[PDB]
Amino acid sequence: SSVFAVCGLGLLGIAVSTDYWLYLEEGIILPQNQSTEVKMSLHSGLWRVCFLAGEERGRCFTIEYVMESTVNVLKMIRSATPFPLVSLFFMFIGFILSNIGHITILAFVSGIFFILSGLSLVVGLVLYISSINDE
Amino acid sequence: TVVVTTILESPYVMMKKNHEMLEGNERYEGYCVDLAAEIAKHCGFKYKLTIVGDGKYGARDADTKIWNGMVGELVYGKADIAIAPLTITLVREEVIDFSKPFMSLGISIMIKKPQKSKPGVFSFLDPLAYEIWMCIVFAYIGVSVVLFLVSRFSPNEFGIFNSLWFSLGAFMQQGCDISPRSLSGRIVGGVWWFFTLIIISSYTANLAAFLTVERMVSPIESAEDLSKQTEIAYGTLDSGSTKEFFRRSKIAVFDKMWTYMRSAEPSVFVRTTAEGVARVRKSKGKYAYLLESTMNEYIEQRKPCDTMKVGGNLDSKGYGIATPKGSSLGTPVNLAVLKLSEQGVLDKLKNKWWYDKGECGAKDSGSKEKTSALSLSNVAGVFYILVGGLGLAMLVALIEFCYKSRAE
Amino acid sequence: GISIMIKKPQKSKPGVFSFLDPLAYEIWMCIVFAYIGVSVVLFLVSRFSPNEFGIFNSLWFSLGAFMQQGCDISPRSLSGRIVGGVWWFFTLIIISSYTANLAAFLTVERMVSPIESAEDLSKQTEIAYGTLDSGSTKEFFRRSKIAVFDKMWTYMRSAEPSVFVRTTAEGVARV
Amino acid sequence: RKSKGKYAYLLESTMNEYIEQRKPCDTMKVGGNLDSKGYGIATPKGSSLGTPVNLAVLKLSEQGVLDKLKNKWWYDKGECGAKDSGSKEKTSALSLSN
Amino acid sequence: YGARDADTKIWNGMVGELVYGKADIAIAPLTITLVREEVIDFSKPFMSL
Amino acid sequence: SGRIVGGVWWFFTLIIISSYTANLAAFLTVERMVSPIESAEDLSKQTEI
Ligand SMILES: N[C@@H](CCC(=O)O)C(=O)O
Ligand SMILES: N[C@@H](CCC(=O)O)C(=O)O
Repeated sequence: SSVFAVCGLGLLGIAVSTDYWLYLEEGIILPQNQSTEVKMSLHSGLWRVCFLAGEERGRCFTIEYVMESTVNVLKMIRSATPFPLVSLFFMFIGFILSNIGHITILAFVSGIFFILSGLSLVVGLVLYISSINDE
Repeated sequence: TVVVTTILESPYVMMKKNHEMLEGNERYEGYCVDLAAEIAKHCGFKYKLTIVGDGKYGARDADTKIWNGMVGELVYGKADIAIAPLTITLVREEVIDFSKPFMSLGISIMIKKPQKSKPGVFSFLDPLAYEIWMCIVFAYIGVSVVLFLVSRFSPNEFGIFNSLWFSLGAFMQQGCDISPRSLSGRIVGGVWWFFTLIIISSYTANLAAFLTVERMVSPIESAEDLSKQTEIAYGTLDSGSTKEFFRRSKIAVFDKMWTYMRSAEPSVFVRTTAEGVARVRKSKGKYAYLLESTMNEYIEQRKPCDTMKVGGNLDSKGYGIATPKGSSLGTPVNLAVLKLSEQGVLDKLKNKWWYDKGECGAKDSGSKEKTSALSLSNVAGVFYILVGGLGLAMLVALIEFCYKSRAE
Repeated sequence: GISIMIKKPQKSKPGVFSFLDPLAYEIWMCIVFAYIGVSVVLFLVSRFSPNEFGIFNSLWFSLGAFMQQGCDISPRSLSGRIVGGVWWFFTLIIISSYTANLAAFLTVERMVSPIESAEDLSKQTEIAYGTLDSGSTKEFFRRSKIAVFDKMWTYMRSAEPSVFVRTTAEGVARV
Repeated sequence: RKSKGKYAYLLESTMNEYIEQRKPCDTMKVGGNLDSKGYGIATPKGSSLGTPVNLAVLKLSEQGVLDKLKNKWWYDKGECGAKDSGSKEKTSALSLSN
Repeated sequence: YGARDADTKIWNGMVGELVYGKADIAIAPLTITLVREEVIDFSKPFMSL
Repeated sequence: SGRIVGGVWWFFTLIIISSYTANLAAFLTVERMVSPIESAEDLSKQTEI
């Protein structure tokens, strides 16, 4: 129960930090099926969004501006941003209060904060996917 | 054989890119360039294709009184015949002796083609209206009360709290381990079971109709409530006919339409009939470019298949050959057009040029359906009710435990 | 007689997970995340409240309630009957959405009519219909005026690229 | 009226907008205008009455009187109720009536 | 309203009250068309149809 | 002897309810196909009216 808490912090910790949440392969087509090469292909994250093919330059920007569909998604990722942050909040609260319990209700009240983080992350993933299929 | 004072356009006159190889009359071509040929049958006179470099169709300009573009070429003696799209205004009649109209257009609306709407959070209860989902909940309680009253004041595990679980047990079809035991408790459990069989088989049935035949709405149709229900950007063209009709608005429903264009920003007008298409084409939110009709059914047809004409013909204005006030070639001109119209050679060119390109509309919308799988965004409201339902449930878990803790 | 030669409609192999086509893969991973997310909450909401629910009998309730069968225990508390309440409403909308689109994949691709005549191929501008060049067939559509063929020659003359092939062996390969 | 949705009637749009605004409102203008024409005040061929009336309709235009008459007999004639106004949803869910 | 028929039977209708010399000025909902152009005279179009 | 009566009646109620849900999803998606006439050329083909 300690290890699942220890492994839980790092895994979402990598995820909320990294820049590989969402890909993109916006291209073209030609007859004789002659599809495309790369035309526009951005990988993306939650805080640093890095273009890869349209300009090749990694404009990993703290999203407020440019550097058309891209920032529009980033305004919708902005709508789904706090829910993995709330899940990271309630996890670390559930993490420390579990170790205090090892050193009563102290272990049990931490188990509330794991499930409140998990139900925060389901609405996290849903609203993130609902934002993408919107765009 | 004098001056053709036309302008580079949609299919009336344009420079086709074969003039990068060819020459002669084939430098500038289109509908009206064919009309140049069958007017030459009667007048005898040839062409001189001069696209107006000043071309900004216009009239005499505001407070400078200089004529603009085409009439800037037509009126000043620089031109005499004006085979082109040229709209006959009565203030233009004050300047120009005309001919009789080719066709007639109206002020039209280029709205963008209705792309599929974004479903909301609560779009899962689309197939059953918002009166039924309130009739169910009061029939839920209205039946769960009658199980209680019957099974209490008669010969009992049916409280209230166990009777709101049988009725919810039957509406989600998940069944029951309680199973009422009188005759008068089985009739309530009976006709409620027939209620849930019809409503669930009407929800599934109607949702199988929304996901097969998807009729769509153009919400800015029928231009009177385009004006009244102001939602979208009333875009239009610039200097030329379409503003000057709305400047002189005396029909009040068009005047309050014009005041909203008078109070518009930043696109009160822009420019360029090609670009005015593009401002609809790329914005796609609210821009509602208010062009002339006969240009609108061309762009709609061509092959992007991405715009659509809502409403019809807010005025009636005509395309007639303009002649600069007396202009002796006029009587060969207009009698020719009459013999083109009454014989139907002008209507023959109508039959030709508006069926040249790749045909579109509902013509392309034949048997071409592939229908997509549901994304998460169609049932995403149920995941919000589901997780949000648990947040209520873990809340009552504290409240129940605190009412057993503060019981002590 | 002049006739039409198209590609035969061999159907496919469907790919053997094609039953979960009417719901996209984001739904089938969010059911399972909400199947664990409900079964854990049912465990906790009937543990420190007044027994028969472990985590293991709670997974059997949620899996029982999702395939709409009648798993046998019941929730018994107002804290507990809400978890079994909203999950019963979740499994009503998802299965009715599955039965809808699988009755919408089928009755849409049952509408789909293969081309069966010349005048059907007149309207269906999707398929490009190019005939032999320098032969009797090109002469037929150019000259005659049955007015179904006038429209067919019209789109054939506006070729993009050249639909006239040049020869029969190249024409069979072009289909 | 008597064919019950089996008979179409091709008539002019200026007449058509009034007919669908009479108290048995069960008619509707289907599509756009199939062409465009115009009403005209007629004189015999080569009449002395021509150019006074021709200069009248020009004057009657920018004064705003003739299009006030376009209002005057048509604006108030939504006495039927205009039930088309409260029907633009065309909703497709089942109602209680089903 | 108006017509034209087998020989001419001159212009059967309200234009027949205007082509025969039955009456002068004809304030009416009469439509302007090209057939009525050549036979009698008209105003400017005061409405749109 | 008893589980056969509950056996074939369970198969009876599977086919009837699936037949009810089919046609109610066939009354609706047929009368949702039904397009009112909206143009002249649509009324050209529709020889009913
Ligand atoms: N035919 C119009 C074009 C410009 C416009 O529509 O405003 C004109 O000459 O004024
Ligand atoms: N055998 C044919 C071949 C060309 C065609 O099919 O039109 C011929 O000689 O005319």
